[PDB]
Amino acid sequence: APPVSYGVEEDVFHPVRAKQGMVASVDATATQVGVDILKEGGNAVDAAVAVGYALAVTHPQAGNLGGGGFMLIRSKNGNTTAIDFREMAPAKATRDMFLDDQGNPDSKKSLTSHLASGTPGTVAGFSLALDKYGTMPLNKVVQPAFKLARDGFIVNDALADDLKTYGSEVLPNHENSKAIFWKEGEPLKKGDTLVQANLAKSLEMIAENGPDEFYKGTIAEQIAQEMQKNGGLITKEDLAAYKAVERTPISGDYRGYQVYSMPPPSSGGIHIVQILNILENFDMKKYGFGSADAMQIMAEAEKYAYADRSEYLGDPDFVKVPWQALTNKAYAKSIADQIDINKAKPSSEIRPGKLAPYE
Amino acid sequence: TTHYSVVDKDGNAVAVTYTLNTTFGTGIVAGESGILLNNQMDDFSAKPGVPNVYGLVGGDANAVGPNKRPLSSMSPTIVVKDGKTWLVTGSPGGSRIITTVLQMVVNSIDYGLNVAEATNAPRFHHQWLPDELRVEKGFSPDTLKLLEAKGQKVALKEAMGSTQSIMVGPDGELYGASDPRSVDDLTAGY
Repeated sequence: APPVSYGVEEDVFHPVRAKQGMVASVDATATQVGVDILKEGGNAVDAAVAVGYALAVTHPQAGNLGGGGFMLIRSKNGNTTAIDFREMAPAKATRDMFLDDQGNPDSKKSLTSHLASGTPGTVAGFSLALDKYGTMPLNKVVQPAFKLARDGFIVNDALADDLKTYGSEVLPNHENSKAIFWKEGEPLKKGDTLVQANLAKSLEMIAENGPDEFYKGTIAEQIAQEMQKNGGLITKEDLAAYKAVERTPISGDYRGYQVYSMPPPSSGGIHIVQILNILENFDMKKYGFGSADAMQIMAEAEKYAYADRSEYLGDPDFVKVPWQALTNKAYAKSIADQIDINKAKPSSEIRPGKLAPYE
Repeated sequence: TTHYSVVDKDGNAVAVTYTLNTTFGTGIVAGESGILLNNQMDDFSAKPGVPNVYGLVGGDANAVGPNKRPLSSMSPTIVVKDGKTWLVTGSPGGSRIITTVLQMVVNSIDYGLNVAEATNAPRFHHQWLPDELRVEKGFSPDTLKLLEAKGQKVALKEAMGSTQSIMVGPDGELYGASDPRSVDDLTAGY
């Protein structure tokens, strides 16, 4: 591996520089909430949870309380861990629940109906992390988001454009959703103020009673009712049974650098490590960025990885994932030998690899 | 989906990627809670061999099941150099998350690009099925002709991802970069 570059005055693109703390997010307001939290003495986890709650207000597109996700934490002392707060399918979920009368998947049911929802884990995930690795009480990291919800904030270009483009397809089709994000028959426009009184109440109750408010409190009741009255499956039992889970990160070594990422239920970590393992056999530096060869090699490596993804990946609590074989350097080497720098192998000739000799 | 990174004055780091799945999820708010509901169930394999919204496919491993967590591609990642946290990154993009994060790592380690350079560089992607080498605008016409000559099915498409990254110098200096692909994003420190 060649020497690293933190950036110099001659570069075309310059990174933002700071000497103490830093936050990078998709939203200016959320980023500033994170920075204020660090300035107030909170650690990375505290700031991270504050940002997560802030985005649930300022970036309804993806920031959320009703979704799920993953968190990677690495302490100054080197301890690296992963937090799995991915949604859980309802207890009443069935294998063929999304198939029509002809046995064909109905995208409408898995994307726009009340059946498309998994039990939310974001609130549980943030509390598990805050409690064990944070230093601030939940109420303090939630407050910034609470104010944004209660007092409102200005709709910017990103939100206005997303409401118009993606929001128009689902938001106006639900009375409660329309009452919040639509105004005078149209989506909120740039410059308008978005106040979310109901969300502020939910946030206030979570800050006051803790995560139980969401999973066993008034919020859980509101979710279960929304489902029960509209053909959904999430019940109070589902919410009461949800649990965020701390898992061991998936990791590898690439030219002396150690890479840590998410383990199953995520496929990300495994395949990033696998692909890096494949690329390690090539002098990537030599070819350089934007070079036909570098792209050829990476394109091919990727094919083999996604092929395996379709076969061996799933919720580790239900299926055994051959992560050792998939991240095995010998296996990666065998894939690397199949890579022709001058001819691409059709996805038709590529199938999930045989892992037996690496297990 | 959205990703954010954080590094504090003590050197602790956190990378978080979370989502409702599609933009605004189902678009359904849960009663008077003001909370939007995810459509994460689409991440499950609805039927063996049938692709989902992102083109991903599965079988028994990722089949729908009670209390089961649907497979995700989200990849909050942290790279270590000389025993210390060095790169904190991640990105949204469903199936493309893997290759986007991969490129951030390669750009940083192999090409020696600073975090902003790595972030603003063009991206390409291949997920086996469909069988196409997806690319953003930014690659040389000459380079692209070679790839097609090699047999790649180059397809110029929409911008991919939204990396929010932080690189940590061994001396503690922090370097950050927000993806230009997302208007109104920001990386800031103190």
